[PDB]
Amino acid sequence: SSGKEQRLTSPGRLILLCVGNNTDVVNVSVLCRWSVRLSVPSLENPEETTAPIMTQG
Amino acid sequence: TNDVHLSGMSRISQAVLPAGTGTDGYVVVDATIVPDLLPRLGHAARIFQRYAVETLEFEIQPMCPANTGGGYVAGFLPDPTDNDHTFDALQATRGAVVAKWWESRTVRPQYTRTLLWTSSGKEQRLTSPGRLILLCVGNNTDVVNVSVLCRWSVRLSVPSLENPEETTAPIMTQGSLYNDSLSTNDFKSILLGSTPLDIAPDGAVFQLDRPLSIDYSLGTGDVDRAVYWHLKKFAGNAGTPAGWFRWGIWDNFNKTFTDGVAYYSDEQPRQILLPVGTVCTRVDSE
Amino acid sequence: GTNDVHLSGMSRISQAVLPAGTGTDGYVVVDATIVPDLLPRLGHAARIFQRYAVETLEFEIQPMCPANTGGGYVAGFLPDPTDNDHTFDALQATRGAVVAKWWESRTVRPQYTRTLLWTSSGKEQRLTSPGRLILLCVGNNTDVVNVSVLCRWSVRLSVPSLENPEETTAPIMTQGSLYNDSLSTNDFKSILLGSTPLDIAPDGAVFQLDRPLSIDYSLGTGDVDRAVYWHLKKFAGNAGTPAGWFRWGIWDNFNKTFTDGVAYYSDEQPRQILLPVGTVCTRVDSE
Amino acid sequence: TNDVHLSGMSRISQAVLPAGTGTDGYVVVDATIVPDLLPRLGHAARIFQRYAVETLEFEIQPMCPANTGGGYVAGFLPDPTDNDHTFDALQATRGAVVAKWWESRTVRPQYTRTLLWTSSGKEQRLTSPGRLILLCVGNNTDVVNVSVLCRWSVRLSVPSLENPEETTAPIMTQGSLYNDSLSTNDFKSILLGSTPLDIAPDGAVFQLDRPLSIDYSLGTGDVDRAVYWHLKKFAGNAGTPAGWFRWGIWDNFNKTFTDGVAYYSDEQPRQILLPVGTVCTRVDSE
Amino acid sequence: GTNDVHLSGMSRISQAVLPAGTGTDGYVVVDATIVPDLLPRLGHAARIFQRYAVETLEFEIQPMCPANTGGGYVAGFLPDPTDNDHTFDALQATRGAVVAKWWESRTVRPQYTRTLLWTSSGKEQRLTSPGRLILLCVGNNTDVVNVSVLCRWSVRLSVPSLENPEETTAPIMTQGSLYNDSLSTNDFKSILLGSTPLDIAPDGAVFQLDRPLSIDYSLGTGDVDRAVYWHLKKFAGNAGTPAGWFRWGIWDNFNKTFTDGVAYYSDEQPRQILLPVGTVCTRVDSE
Amino acid sequence: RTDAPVSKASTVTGFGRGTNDVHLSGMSRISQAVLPAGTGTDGYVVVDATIVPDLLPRLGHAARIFQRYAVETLEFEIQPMCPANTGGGYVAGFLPDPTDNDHTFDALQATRGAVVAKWWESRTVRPQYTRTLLWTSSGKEQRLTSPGRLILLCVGNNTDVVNVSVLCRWSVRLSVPSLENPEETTAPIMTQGSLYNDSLSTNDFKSILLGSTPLDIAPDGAVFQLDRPLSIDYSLGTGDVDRAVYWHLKKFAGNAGTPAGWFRWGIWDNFNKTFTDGVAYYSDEQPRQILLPVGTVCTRVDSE
Ligand SMILES: [Ca+2]
Ligand SMILES: [Ca+2]
Ligand SMILES: [Ca+2]
Ligand SMILES: [Ca+2]
Ligand SMILES: [Ca+2]
Ligand SMILES: [Ca+2]
Repeated sequence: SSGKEQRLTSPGRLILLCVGNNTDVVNVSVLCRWSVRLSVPSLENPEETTAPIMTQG
Repeated sequence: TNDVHLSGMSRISQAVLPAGTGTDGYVVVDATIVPDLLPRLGHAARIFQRYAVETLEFEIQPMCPANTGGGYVAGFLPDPTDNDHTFDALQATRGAVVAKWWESRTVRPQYTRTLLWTSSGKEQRLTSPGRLILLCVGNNTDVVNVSVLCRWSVRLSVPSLENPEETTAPIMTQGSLYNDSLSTNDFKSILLGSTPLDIAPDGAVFQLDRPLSIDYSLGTGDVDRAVYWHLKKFAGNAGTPAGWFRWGIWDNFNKTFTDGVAYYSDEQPRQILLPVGTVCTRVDSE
Repeated sequence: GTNDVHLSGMSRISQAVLPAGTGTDGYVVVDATIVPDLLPRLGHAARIFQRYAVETLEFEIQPMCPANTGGGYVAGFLPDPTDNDHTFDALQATRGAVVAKWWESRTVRPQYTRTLLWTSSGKEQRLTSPGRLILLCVGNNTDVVNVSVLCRWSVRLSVPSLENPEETTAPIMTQGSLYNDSLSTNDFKSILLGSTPLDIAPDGAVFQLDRPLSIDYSLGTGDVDRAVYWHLKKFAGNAGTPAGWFRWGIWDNFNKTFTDGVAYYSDEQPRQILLPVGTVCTRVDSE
Repeated sequence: TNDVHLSGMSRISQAVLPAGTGTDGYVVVDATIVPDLLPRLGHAARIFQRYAVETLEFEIQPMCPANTGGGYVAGFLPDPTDNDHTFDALQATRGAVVAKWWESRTVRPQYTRTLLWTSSGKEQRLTSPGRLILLCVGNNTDVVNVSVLCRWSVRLSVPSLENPEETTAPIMTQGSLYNDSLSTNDFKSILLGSTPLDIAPDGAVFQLDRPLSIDYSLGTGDVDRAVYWHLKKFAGNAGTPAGWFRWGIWDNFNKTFTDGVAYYSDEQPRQILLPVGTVCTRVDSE
Repeated sequence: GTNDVHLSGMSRISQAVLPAGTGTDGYVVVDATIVPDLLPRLGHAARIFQRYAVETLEFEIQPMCPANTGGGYVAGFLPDPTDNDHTFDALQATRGAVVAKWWESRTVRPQYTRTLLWTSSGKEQRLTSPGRLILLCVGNNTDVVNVSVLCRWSVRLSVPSLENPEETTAPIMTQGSLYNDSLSTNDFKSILLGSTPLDIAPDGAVFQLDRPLSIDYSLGTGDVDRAVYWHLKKFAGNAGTPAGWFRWGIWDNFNKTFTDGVAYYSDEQPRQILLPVGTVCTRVDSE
Repeated sequence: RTDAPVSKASTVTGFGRGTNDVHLSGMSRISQAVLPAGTGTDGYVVVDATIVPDLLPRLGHAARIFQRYAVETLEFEIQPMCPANTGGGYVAGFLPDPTDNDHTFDALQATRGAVVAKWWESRTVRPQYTRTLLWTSSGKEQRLTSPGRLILLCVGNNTDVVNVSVLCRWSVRLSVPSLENPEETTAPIMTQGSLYNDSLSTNDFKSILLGSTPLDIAPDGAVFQLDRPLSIDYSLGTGDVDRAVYWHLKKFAGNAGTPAGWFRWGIWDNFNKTFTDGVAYYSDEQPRQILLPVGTVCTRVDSE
């Protein structure tokens, strides 16, 4: 369930930046291979499970 | 060591649900667990900043005649953030129990068991191990006077002196307040969808984390806008059991409430004033 | 030495000057909320890693004044950073708390819970800060006291990162209710909020709010409109009012500059609270 | 102990050498190794006075299409004093590498491994273990955007607070400035023969360790002499890629530049103004 | 006992007197760059050997003043002799650094890297000096403070030599830019450079420069010539200007005497810097 | 059977793997003097040689391939040639600081190894030296490129001509592989004499005036460069006093009448390896000026 502090619901974020100027079209895809263990039994409505987003403008 | 262990058994809360009121789903206690709510621990917590839960059990204790023939479900939800009182949510928890109104039962929850703070803060996952909800499962035939007891043991860690108006649990709205639901000076508590607010005594004062905007007029056909951050509970009675809230100004030094400006509705567009998830701390002394 | 380092140092936390006779029982002389940035050598290290955990804290008071001054103070470390109760009894409750004469240095040696913290500030503050050192008077000071507070610290920095110099300063909770009675058309007094971090903030400073500042205005025509501002800017106080004043408006962010954008209307309105106790004022300006 | 070990990987520098520019010899990065240049270490060094190098490797990382068909040579010269960017000088060092522009390579230098200072000083053999130079070996067909990465570990020794304008590496001139090469108000950066100066951003201010003498006139046919110690870089563009320098006065308190007097040439004898080996520290904040 | 000796002693580094009310936050009261000669018993030993390495350093502050004085100071040992940043925060960063009231003696106990040094001074100064002790104010001093700074040292002298008494004194880096606006025809103010070693240097003193002092002049005829001087001489300051003044010219070296050789022209010229920040002024006079 | 790529990969294999160390040794004459009878008054500093690979010829060349060197053994021999009836005395010793400029009998005897003897006897000076690793390329600090200097002073007055020769027997280990141009491998030299603009000629000046034992016995056509600028007072030709700034000198050989020689200022154009001469000094009623102060560092820049 999402909360007020994000440091508690996400382990961090994956960012990818350009390093030069591409001469051509670039088709990048970024795959995450995960394994995780779910600990506590409960029923959480899908409205609260979403991640919060901060504007930067 | 500097740490202090403390254990006791204490009434978390007591509801009376009268004859015939109440129907499957009807939330009859919704209590966010924090030391203030646990009587003897209440005072111990006022001394340190940090507590950690060592043991927690709730013993349900309902009082009615043997022929009462209703029912309840109880349980403990570990997420003080999770705001979902449905039976399905409860039945999903560990500890959860069901019984007839005349039967006591003991819920044995699973809880955080880690180091928490005594005084309230932004993220309330650090102030509480969870919350206990008890609901109706049928229609109660008779008056039941349910008293839920909690046997608890805790570890208190760093010494401190704590402001008692800070120790209280923040209450969250469950329902939106629309501008078209305001009376001239007040509105019905039930709109906010919150049992703890609905049962907060007469004269409780609450500060909001979101502004309450009140459109008013000088009486010239001219609409103006005011802002308020405080509400006062005006007690509920048989006709309006949830009671009412007046907006206004809380003076924190003098500890006094002043009612705010009258609402004037004049062909305004539909608006959301207090969205669901508005937070409401008790700021008045107890 | 890839991920963990121990650093120790000591560093000035804050300096205050009490004019003669200023201050009284309970006058708050310094409320310093702790964060790696505020302590100088450390702040550089906390920019390298994004996690830190405190291992020793100690504060030395070192107030300087003549031997005759004869007022008093009390200092302590208050481990909740959330805790805004600045009463004497609540300060003396803190472990290590010391009370002495203005011409006596002392050393407060507290206990803290030694959790892992974050360097970059986020929403919940008990995850970015071990607490806040408070110092307050206990009598009238007879002479000018130029008090410096030092902090001896050792700390363990943990996760390699490179932070941006903007996110590191910790926000400020307002302590007092700002009524609209107290407004002036261009600006308002700092002391009204009652937060000593705001009261001391240097001029040309800009603070973003978490709640909206609602400004009344009119171009003319005897007509009252209503406007909204999320920012504040500090304009330095003068001997008459040391508090300083706050001017609202617009902090263009791409710009790197403030625009006052303040219009007010003083009229017969019903008394209102624009920015209530608990309003969170983050420092947004250039650094 | 009081000593602090620190390790990381960090971009030492990044050049773009565009299409067709650049020819065997063309120095594309010349970076004097000091902690300021290494980003994360940059901040750690601002705290102590002394650092010592434990490990150093540079990983070259060029970015271009596979068909680029130029080439480079890289290496690490251990003498921060030695001022010789030729291929032959590089090929003599240990670690040195050569490759096509599309290939990354890792230079493994040998370095002092002894105790050095964080802040700059007269003898720069105590501030730096050496310098890495990367040159062209052919003519590059395409745009290459080379990003040279350095994996480093160091030991930092005595705590201190360091003025950041002092931490920077002094740049040395490679070519003499002659009086007859001055324009009325400026001169071309390329004359000084220094890549780090040539690529220093617009508005960089530098102090010289040698006086810049400017002959001027009042406009009476009377030649007079002025002295200046500061230069301001005015950015280079496609027409003049090295850019230009104006002499003048740097005000250290206000952190401002004032342009100096115009140069007047009037049948003067040949003169050397700024001999090769003139030292040029960055004084302006970054 | 042919080559190595241990010596320990303690010795006065410097004395300063602050007139009443002189000094303010950050006023630099004493900047003493350490060298065997400055410490008296040692200086005699360092004449015998040509290599020395420091094993313990400790400074005791001992300022003398009335109990009421009530300003403050901060003192520390700054191990780079090259470091010219004299800010408070930069001094408090130094290990062992102490802050106290003007009527409190203190002891600064630092860490130093304990390298082998040279006794005879040469170009790079981090090979002749372990660093420099700095002391500066932290408030306005109410009374006259007559501060003495002591230094307790133990050191290891290593290579047998016999030095000449002229090479042993360490040179001085100028801190401030000397504009030609500030010139007077016969002399200039010492405070403009901002180097406390220069500001304090006793009169009749002679200092050679590493950069050229460019003096404008004219015999007459409304004609501006240009001249060059490498030297300076100190002429004592007076209560009105404590800084003192510097008079350029010629230090005949066979002579053992100064010759002013100063000519100036004050005219409409474009503002210039004759001696910029970092100018090295070596003490050349007789000893 | 491999496919055709867009680009093959580099195959530049053995690169950056050059020979690393070399021990190397020999014995080299480090100076020679001849003193006619009257000269050689007590204390006359007959010799003063700052030790640097370049002074030891064979070594000097090897040193242009490595960046460091460290001394493994040194001794000096003294070996004056003169007959038994010469009644003068000398004193030699190696000063382990290359910067130390005070040459007194007292300051030598103080040095470990130092020797004292009448002119007709040979002597070996077994000195004390750093045995750490210095640099081959010259630098700003001398303490880092030289282990010290060997000085030899007269002790009485020679009755007769003295033919002293001073040989240095060395062994050294060269540490770091690199390529160092012969311009930077030269040793810097400090003047010990002020140059006044009253003591001048239109285009040159005396070398004894600078008061430096090296610059005195420096060779012909030898272009130098300075750290400090030189101020030359020239003219437009209207009785006008203008100012000129030159950085470079040129050595011209000396005489039996003028032991040391001349020094013509000018311009060392390094791009093209040539030397222009400096403008006609304007003699004038100009205030007395020290053009180059005591301690001016002069570093040789022309091709060696
Ligand atoms: Ca949940
Ligand atoms: Ca608390
Ligand atoms: Ca972070
Ligand atoms: Ca330093
Ligand atoms: Ca010496
Ligand atoms: Ca070299």
